[PDB]
Formats: sequence, structure tokens, C-alpha cells
Amino acid sequence: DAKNIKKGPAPFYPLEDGTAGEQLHKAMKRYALVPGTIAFTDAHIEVNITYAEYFEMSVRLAEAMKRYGLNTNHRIVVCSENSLQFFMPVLGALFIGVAVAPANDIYNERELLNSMNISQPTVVFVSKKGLQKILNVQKKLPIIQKIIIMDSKTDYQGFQSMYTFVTSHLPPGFNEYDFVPESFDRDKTIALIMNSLPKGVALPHRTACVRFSHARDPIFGNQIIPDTAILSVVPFHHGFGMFTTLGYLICGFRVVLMYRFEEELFLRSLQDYKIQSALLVPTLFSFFAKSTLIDKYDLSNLHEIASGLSKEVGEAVAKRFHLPGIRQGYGLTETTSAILITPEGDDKPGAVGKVVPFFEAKVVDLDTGKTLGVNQRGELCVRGPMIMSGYVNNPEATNALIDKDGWLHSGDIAYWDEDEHFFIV
Ligand SMILES: COc1ccc2nc(-c3ccccc3F)sc2c1
Repeated sequence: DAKNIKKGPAPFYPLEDGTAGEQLHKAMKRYALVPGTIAFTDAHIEVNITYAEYFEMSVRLAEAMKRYGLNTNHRIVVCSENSLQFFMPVLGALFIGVAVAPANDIYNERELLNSMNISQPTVVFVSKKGLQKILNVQKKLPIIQKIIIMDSKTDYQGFQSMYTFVTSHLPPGFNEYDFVPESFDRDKTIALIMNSLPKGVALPHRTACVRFSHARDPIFGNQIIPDTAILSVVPFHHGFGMFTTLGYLICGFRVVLMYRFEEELFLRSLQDYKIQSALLVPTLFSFFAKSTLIDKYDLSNLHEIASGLSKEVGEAVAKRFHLPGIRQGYGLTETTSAILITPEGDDKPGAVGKVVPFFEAKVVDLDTGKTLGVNQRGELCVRGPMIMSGYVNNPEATNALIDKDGWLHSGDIAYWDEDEHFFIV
């Protein structure tokens, strides 16, 4: 009964060929050519980094990693609080088909070990404040040959920074603008290994490329407008943070970051950076339903607040911020990014929105498995090319989640309405 399978429409702009590395390289190269185009802004220290800086350093890291001997048989871990440097090794690795495993930077040694025992990285990039945990983990995982320091210019405590690592490995006369990223099979080559005990979620490059179609979609993403700035407190190592940010880079936006929440810094940043869009994890929505300080800031450039909710809290937050509603999205680590998203300007309080392009969604009767019609409640199941290739070295868990037909069973109860909006119950 195809009428009861909700399908995404055609993408505004058709799905681009190329790896995720190649598409990020191509977009970023263009922005790099316009001086002063801002990529990231650290709200705490107030430092800006431009696309030219970001592009050049990413390309230098890609080439240095290649000369060091990394290739598609290798993985790297990136372990760090949100920062200006976080995406440099992520981009450099995607440029060369090296899989990236973000490790949650508040994981202790035990959680870290389990994460990295699944990802098995050869090189670990880490912030200064994570160095000790990584040193303690390296002891039990000798596969880690090299630790590189992210937020340092010079060597740090006997370890190379990203800058001196690059200098150690670049050929003479290296040209960042002549560099060409690696081409490979984007379905077979893993881009990201995300954590979901925790398991490892393998995401081929293909899932990111589809995300980049959604990201710049005027209905399912953000329209590419100049001088667009986003404020993001979301962890970069979590799919919500990872896949929104990569998409913002494709778009040329200014990504203003915070690595720890504070009420004044956050509202003052919205005001002073004239933020157009803001990202909140769910507990920060409850937080701003309680806030009264919002009223004291000029938030007239704010177009949207995006949520990775209860209909009550979302309604209150929208009102406090003087917005028509909340831009909700629903996704799992296992689906790369959001597979249901509030279509631009067509929000419904309490809905998670509509099926994104390339995807499909249904709800099924709980004890049965039978597909259901409008306004009927059952388990949400989704099918599309952003679904993980699988949990790493764990086929039983993978087969328990995704059926022989490619349907991923979300575990959540939902229903969809006559306009094809989904509601999670
Ligand atoms: C509001 O728009 C968005 C855009 C991306 C997005 N990703 C989400 C997600 C991705 C991975 C894991 C968990 C998530 F909630 S929710 C969401 C919502």
C-alpha cells in the first residue's frame, strides 16, 4: 500500500557526484578565494578563522597524513571539546578517504577505551586537555602509533601539533590550490564512525553527500544566503553537531561556536553576531522555557531555532524568542542526520516535520509489523541512503535494527497526518 509509505520529494538541487571529501573541498575552495569569509568563530575567546585559513590547513593536513602513510585502510580519532581546530583533521581525513571517529571528550578512560577499541585508530588528534586520557588509553591499544595536538601552535609536551606535524611531512613547494582530493567508492568508503555499551556507527561517504543535498535545500535545509551566521552549542562529535556543521561549511556560513553553555554569552552572541539560526539540544529547550533574560537582547536577526520536544516547551520557547515556531528535526546516529525535518515556513507545533528527499518513512503496527494509515500510531521505520552501512564488527546488533528490506526500526512511536507531517509520541 504505497499510499501509506511517506516519501520525500525530489531534492531542490539534484544529488552531486563525488565523495564527501571532494564536495567539501570544492565548496570550501571557492569560499577560500574570497578573503575575510568567516568559517568559525570561537565565542569564548572571540577569534575568527576564515575559509582561506580553514581550506589551506585542511588541505595541508590531508597531504601530510597521506605522506605519513595514512590511506583508506586507516582510521583516525578526533577527541576534543568544540573549538576552531576541531574540523581541520575531520576535513583533511575526508579529503583522503581516511575514516574519522569522533570520541566524546567527557568520556573517561574506560568509555574512551571502549570507543577506540571499536574504531581502532592509527593516529589520534586531541586537545591539550584530553592528552592524559589518550596517553592512558594508548597503553592498552598499541595500534595508536601517533598522537597529535590540536589546539597548540608549537609542539606540546613532546608531541607534535597539527602545524609541526604538517611541516614535518609536506613536500617542498606544496601548493594547497593544486591539491586534488582522493576519489574512491563513496558507498564502500567509510567517512565517519560515530558512537551510539556504545557501538560504532559506520557511515559511508554517501550518507554525508546526501546530507549536503538537504543542507542547502531551501525547504529541508538553509537557503544559501550571504553573511548567514549560525550559533552552535551542540557537540561536534555527535551527529547533530557533525552533520549540521559539515553542511554549514558546504553552504559557506559563519559557524559561531561555544563549547560550554552559559545564558548571557549565548544570548549576547545571538545579538552581537546577528545570528540567523541557533541549535539546541533538548535540555537547553527546557532551559530557555525558564529564561527571562531573553527579553533584554536585540534578537531581530534571528530567523530560526533548530531542535535535534514536547509541544508545550517548544511553544513557549518560540514565543520568548518571537518566532512563528520551532524548526524541528528527527534523526538518529544510525541515520546520519535528520530524516524528518520541518519544511521551511510550514511548521506545525509539535511535529518533527516531513520526510526528507531520497528517504521514505512508514509507521507499523507494534505487535504485527503491518504498515498503517493516516493519524495512526505505531513504530516509525525509515528507509534511505543516509542509513548506516552497519555497526562496526557487530552484525547481530545491525540485523536487529535494520530489516532484510533496508527498513530501519527506530524504536519510537509516531503517526503522520493528512499533510504528511510526522509527530513523535
Ligand atoms: C532542525 O534541523 C536538524 C538538522 C539536523 C539534525 N540532526 C539530528 C541528529 C543527527 C544525528 C543523531 C541525532 C540527531 F538528532 S536532529 C536534526 C535537526
